[PDB]
Amino acid sequence: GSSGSSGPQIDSSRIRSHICSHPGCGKTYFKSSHLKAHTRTHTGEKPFSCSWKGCERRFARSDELSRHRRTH
Ligand SMILES: [Zn+2]
Ligand SMILES: [Zn+2]
Repeated sequence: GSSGSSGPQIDSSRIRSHICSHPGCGKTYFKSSHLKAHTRTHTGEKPFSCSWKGCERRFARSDELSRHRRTH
């Protein structure tokens, strides 16, 4: 038997050495450091967090944050 795990075809031509250890992810980065910053999204509930004066509102997706930090 077999299944369809193809997924999205969204990608950008760029240099990427440090490969993500986590399986399936399939995400590599050039900046040896980037990786470290990436894993963050894997560990924990939400990597991004507003942390404003009196907001205390976090988010999982990036765009979500930026879109939320617009009304502030
Ligand atoms: Zn990953
Ligand atoms: Zn906020």
